[PDB]
Amino acid sequence: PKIKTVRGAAKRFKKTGKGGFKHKHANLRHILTKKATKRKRHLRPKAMVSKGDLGLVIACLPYA
Amino acid sequence: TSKWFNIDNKIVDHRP
Amino acid sequence: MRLNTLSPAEGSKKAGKRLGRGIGSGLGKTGGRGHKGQKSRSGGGVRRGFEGGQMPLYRRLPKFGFTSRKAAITAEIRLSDLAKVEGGVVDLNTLKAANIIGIQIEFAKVILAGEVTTPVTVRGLRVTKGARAAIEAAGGKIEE
Amino acid sequence: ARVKRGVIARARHKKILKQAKGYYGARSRVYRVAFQAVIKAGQYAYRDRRQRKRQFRQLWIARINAAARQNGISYSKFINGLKKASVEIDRKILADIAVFDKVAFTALVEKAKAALA
Amino acid sequence: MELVLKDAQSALTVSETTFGRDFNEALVHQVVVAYAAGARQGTRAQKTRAEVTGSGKKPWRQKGTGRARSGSIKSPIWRSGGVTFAARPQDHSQKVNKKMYRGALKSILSELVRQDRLIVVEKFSVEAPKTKLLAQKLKDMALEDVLIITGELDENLFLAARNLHKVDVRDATGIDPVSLIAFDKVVMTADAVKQVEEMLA
RNA sequence: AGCGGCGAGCGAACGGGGAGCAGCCCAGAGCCUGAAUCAGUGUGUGUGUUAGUGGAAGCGUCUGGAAAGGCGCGCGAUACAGGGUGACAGCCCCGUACACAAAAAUGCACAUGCUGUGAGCUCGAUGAGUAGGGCGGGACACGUGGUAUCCUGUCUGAAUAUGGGGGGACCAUCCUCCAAGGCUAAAUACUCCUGACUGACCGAUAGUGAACCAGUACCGUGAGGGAAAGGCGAAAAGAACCCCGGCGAGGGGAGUGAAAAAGAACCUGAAACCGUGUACGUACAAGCAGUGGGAGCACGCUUAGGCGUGUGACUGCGUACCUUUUGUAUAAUGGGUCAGCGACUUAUAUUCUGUAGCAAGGUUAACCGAAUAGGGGAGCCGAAGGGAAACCGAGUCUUAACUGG
Ligand SMILES: N[C@@H](Cc1c[nH]c2ccccc12)C(=O)O
Ligand SMILES: [Mg+2]
Ligand SMILES: [Mg+2]
Ligand SMILES: [Mg+2]
Ligand SMILES: [Mg+2]
Ligand SMILES: [Mg+2]
Ligand SMILES: [Mg+2]
Ligand SMILES: [Mg+2]
Ligand SMILES: [Mg+2]
Ligand SMILES: [Mg+2]
Ligand SMILES: [Mg+2]
Ligand SMILES: [Mg+2]
Ligand SMILES: [Mg+2]
Ligand SMILES: [Mg+2]
Ligand SMILES: [Mg+2]
Ligand SMILES: [Mg+2]
Ligand SMILES: [Mg+2]
Ligand SMILES: [Mg+2]
Ligand SMILES: [Mg+2]
Ligand SMILES: [Mg+2]
Ligand SMILES: [Mg+2]
Ligand SMILES: [Mg+2]
Ligand SMILES: [Mg+2]
Ligand SMILES: [Mg+2]
Ligand SMILES: [Mg+2]
Ligand SMILES: [Mg+2]
Ligand SMILES: [Mg+2]
Ligand SMILES: [Mg+2]
Ligand SMILES: [Mg+2]
Ligand SMILES: [Mg+2]
Ligand SMILES: [Mg+2]
Ligand SMILES: [Mg+2]
Ligand SMILES: [Mg+2]
Ligand SMILES: [Mg+2]
Ligand SMILES: [Mg+2]
Ligand SMILES: [Mg+2]
Ligand SMILES: [Mg+2]
Ligand SMILES: [Mg+2]
Ligand SMILES: [Mg+2]
Repeated sequence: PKIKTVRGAAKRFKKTGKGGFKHKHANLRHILTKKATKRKRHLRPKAMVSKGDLGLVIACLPYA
Repeated sequence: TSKWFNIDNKIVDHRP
Repeated sequence: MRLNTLSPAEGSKKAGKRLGRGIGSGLGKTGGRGHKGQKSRSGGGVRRGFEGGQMPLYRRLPKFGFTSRKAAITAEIRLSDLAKVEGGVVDLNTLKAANIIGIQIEFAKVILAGEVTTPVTVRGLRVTKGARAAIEAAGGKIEE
Repeated sequence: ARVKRGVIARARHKKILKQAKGYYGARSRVYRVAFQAVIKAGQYAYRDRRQRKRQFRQLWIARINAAARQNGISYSKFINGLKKASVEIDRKILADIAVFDKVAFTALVEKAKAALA
Repeated sequence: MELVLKDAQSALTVSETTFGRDFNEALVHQVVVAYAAGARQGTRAQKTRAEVTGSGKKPWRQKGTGRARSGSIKSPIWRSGGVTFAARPQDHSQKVNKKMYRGALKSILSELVRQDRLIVVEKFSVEAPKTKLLAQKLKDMALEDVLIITGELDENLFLAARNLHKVDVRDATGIDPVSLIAFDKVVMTADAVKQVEEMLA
């Protein structure tokens, strides 16, 4: 049988040009009044998955 | 089957 | 050249691991699994993305975005394909007939990649700035 | 393709047992006990190559000591005299002479005593 | 190359890339091995412990019997128990890319010409389907172990050579690397040369 | 794509390439003849099926119990597939390629009678407790969610061709189809059974549980469970007769046989285990039983030189193997021993390495092909990225814009 993609991981990571994965930063869903604006601004843009996690991410997405 | 001194309780439970 | 004078190339036929066949093979007894534990059990192991009970990365990060069916049905076209099309007139159905794009792509675009040296007419496709300059330099025509 | 193991199994077991010829009882009959004996025989053989070198040097020292003390000097002073007179006859040959040619050993003891004196 | 006939003592021109490339033994070996693997039938099966006839009753109770515990009479350890990893009917064929197959045939034909095991003749036929007549004609040509390729399938030649086990007769389209390598001499008619060079391009 | 304690997992369709192709009837009246098409029942022609017939071509010599083997010399082949024959046979036998054969029964495809059935044309009609709705469930990849669509247990309930359904909440426009009646070959699924052929399938602890009078013996009240056990020799020529013995069992002669070192407990005949004979050692000597040194004794010797083989008095060192452990002589685990069996495999998908082909290209899948060839480029991966997305594109996004990032 074909390998099955982990669908939650497919919804949360997209692949980039050189083979990395981009993801959205955590901690920007609520409690935003007491979070500071500098912290929220730096949490706003998308980021890259690190070296400690690329292995798990690729193992969850065989078809990306 | 099994030995009666293994089925018994006073000698099997000898060191509780 | 007989049936018993043919041999494969060097290094092309490395033989597989044979686990558990004595001390000297280096894979005897446990066979590369260590001592005890879930990973040496037969059929043992964890699933993908398991981190020992800590919340996995694909569940502590937030989801984002949505999916566009227009992006699913739109393709992009190289200038090399633009030259490879047959007939000298570049339309959606001509590209489909020349197998540049599949049958369900409705919108197409020509991008600056490769090079064009044959004067061709583009009709009914969006064209980027660099591709328009390259086609007009090569001596073509861009319709609307 | 099914493989039957009778011929190879018999060959390996007979190789071990032919090595274990001469041992007491099940160590020369029974394959398991014979295999445990042949490995130990090899370990002892390796260790005893080393110990053979040690034991034979020990025996030569004892014989040189006895002959030198018969000729009126101790082994340590005899060897000091030879190393001071720069004679390089080793202990194997010195014990050989000390047994078979007593006059030559008398000459060597006199040379060592002259070198010390 | 140029191929020199012997019945007509003439010359025939053939392609550089078809009859004059080097012998690439790794490709030729891969295609020969794949031909044998595709020739495999692979019909066999053994019974696992799911399939041996028997019951699922535990042979004796778990504790207290004094025997090493057992849970099924069909265990692969036991005598008359199933096979542990019992084989099933499987497909032994391998894929060869078309360009690798064509390269292997070109290398084989080039090596045949290089070692001079390929005899080109103008016409090759027998009058009547008589194996004696074909054997006499091959003894005249001084050939024993021969693969004879012919452009058109001839019924008389095929019936004549059906019984000689060192002589095979093939049509142009049906040549294969194992037969070309195995047979000692190969006899090409001119029509077969044209058809082979055409299909090899 | 979607569904999903948005977890584990489940997972389409649109569209594209093939295999195969076939359309009709009632809800109703009239002209017309019973016409197309289907079933049964007969009758002819082919093809089979159930018995079968013919089917080529070798001798001499040597070893050998025996020739099919060695050596020499011939012949057949639309037949050198296979089996048997005293060792391995194209030419000894049964066969095979090929050419034929059916009194009788029957299958199929035609053609043709009878029975039943009706086609063609015109006009008309267009399946009501139904569609839909409320409540509860179920099926759709879709877990009630914004949920389309299908089915219905309960309660209701239209329009009906000037009409109605669907197009994924819903409304409007447009497109496309006509529910509430039914019939229909092929491509497709399987093998208790029959025949032929095949096998990088097994070869008596294997292969069916079962090569043998096996679902037997035996076990259980019963459902049910469920074995072990193949081989003399080419041919029984299977040991006439004599002797010991209980008118035994068993044996020794004789005899057959190539061989009884094949005698029916029968090809070969391993190991554990049990003995008989010979050489050496051992009755003042302490322990994983060996190893290093080593005298003597006995037997072979072929440079008369010591060597080789068997033993081993005495002697230095020396607490088994596996496992599991920080650590085992461990008084922790396992094993009475021998022999046979017993544990990282297979299929599909994905990434990395090596190697081989082609190279900005590579490669086909299903299927056709008698075809491991050839066709098939449907597709898939790659040559372009950025963004959530529209979109822009060697750029893009962020932002009102970047010196920027
Ligand atoms: N020992 C006694 C009693 C007995 C029978 N079965 C037993 C089982 C467990 C203990 C004791 C018993 C006997 O043999 O008759
Ligand atoms: Mg928010
Ligand atoms: Mg190791
Ligand atoms: Mg542990
Ligand atoms: Mg273990
Ligand atoms: Mg571990
Ligand atoms: Mg398991
Ligand atoms: Mg295409
Ligand atoms: Mg076998
Ligand atoms: Mg013995
Ligand atoms: Mg079995
Ligand atoms: Mg192909
Ligand atoms: Mg005959
Ligand atoms: Mg003969
Ligand atoms: Mg024989
Ligand atoms: Mg209707
Ligand atoms: Mg309803
Ligand atoms: Mg509704
Ligand atoms: Mg409806
Ligand atoms: Mg609707
Ligand atoms: Mg059996
Ligand atoms: Mg046997
Ligand atoms: Mg009974
Ligand atoms: Mg008798
Ligand atoms: Mg025999
Ligand atoms: Mg026997
Ligand atoms: Mg024996
Ligand atoms: Mg004493
Ligand atoms: Mg004594
Ligand atoms: Mg003692
Ligand atoms: Mg000691
Ligand atoms: Mg450890
Ligand atoms: Mg402990
Ligand atoms: Mg210790
Ligand atoms: Mg003890
Ligand atoms: Mg212990
Ligand atoms: Mg334990
Ligand atoms: Mg024990
Ligand atoms: Mg893009």
